Amino acid sequence: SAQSPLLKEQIETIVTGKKATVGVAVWGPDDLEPLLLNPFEKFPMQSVFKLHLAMLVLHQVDQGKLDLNQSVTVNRAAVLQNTWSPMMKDHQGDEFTVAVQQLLQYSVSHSDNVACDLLFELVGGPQALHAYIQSLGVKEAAVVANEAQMHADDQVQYQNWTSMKAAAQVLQKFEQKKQLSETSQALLWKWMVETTTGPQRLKGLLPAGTIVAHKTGTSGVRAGKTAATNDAGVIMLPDGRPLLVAVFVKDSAESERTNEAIIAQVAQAAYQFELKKLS
Ligand SMILES: *C(=O)N1C[C@H](NOS(=O)(=O)O)CC[C@H]1C(N)=O
Repeated sequence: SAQSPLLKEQIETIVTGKKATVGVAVWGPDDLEPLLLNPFEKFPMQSVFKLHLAMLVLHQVDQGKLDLNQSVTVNRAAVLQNTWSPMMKDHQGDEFTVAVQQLLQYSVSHSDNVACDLLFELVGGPQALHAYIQSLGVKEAAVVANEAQMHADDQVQYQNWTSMKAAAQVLQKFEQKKQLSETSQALLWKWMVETTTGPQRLKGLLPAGTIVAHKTGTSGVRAGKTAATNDAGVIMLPDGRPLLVAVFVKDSAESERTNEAIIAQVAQAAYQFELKKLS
């Protein structure tokens, strides 16, 4: 039993009248196709594309071009300034090197902007990641900018975009374990499960302790609007099977609490739809 009528209707009451454009992808483990909402919109990804980036970094690790214990120079003055980076507060000193593995964990789990931009340097920039996304057979998405360019120009975020179909496909290609070695896959799943970002988004209305591998993303506000409040992830159902849910709240005039509640409510509806199929 795939996407069926009261699921699409619960989603209907969650977004109708909200001053935002809400992208939705729901792919339960018995669905041939994802349920999509606003499938024709281009949703700015913000931090969500650190998942795509990590998959490319770990695929180049799997191909030997890089190594997880390979060191990278982090210079406090050289890197992207005045930005979100737990790495530049965790580590003291004017210059230090960290392993690619810690760059990955910082970018994926802590959504770190400096670590993310250093991984862009090692793989060949946004154009490397744009080619990789296409190489997975995902067409309706684009990546042209890094974190530094997005911080420099707030309109540039709209060109690092994905469609809801493309959001489902990357979540599926991550979840299905076929794009990466077993060691690389297992690190990415760990980083996506162990994040403490966005607790009120996909995890917000799920029972405590529900395993959710997910990547958040959020823009800043401008003139009382938030261009993007996103969360994309894999919910582990009680039988161990995956439920893929992505929600992208675009150009919202609602409060942050409402934007996250929208994400949470969709994830809950998809979740409870799957729970009644079992015990
Ligand atoms: C990611 O979108 N960002 C990095 C950082 N983490 O926020 S997140 O949990 O929504 O991913 C702060 C905001 C944002 C950015 N400006 O880069």
